Amino acid sequence: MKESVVWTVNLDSKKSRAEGRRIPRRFAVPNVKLHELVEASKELGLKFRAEEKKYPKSWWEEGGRVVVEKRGTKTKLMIELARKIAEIREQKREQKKDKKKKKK
Repeated sequence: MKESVVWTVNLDSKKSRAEGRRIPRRFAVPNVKLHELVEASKELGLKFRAEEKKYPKSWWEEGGRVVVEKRGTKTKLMIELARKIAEIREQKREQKKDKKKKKK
């Protein structure tokens, strides 16, 4: 029973503070990917949420937005969001197209 707003650029180091970033680079993942934001919540099945506006509709990289449970927390929530999200990006680094499906 807690709600906190999270952004795609908020946990992105590639974007500047004006661009929409407000998280410490020490725990910020560049190129906010749905896989890191959504896959982290999938681990608990309930904690984060991501919804894109109908305006852009379809699938586009124009930017998205996510909402996570917590409420009362600020960057600390973002630090924790990066804690789970950083794993997913970190998981992508461990595996690559060569070792993703068929080995060569």
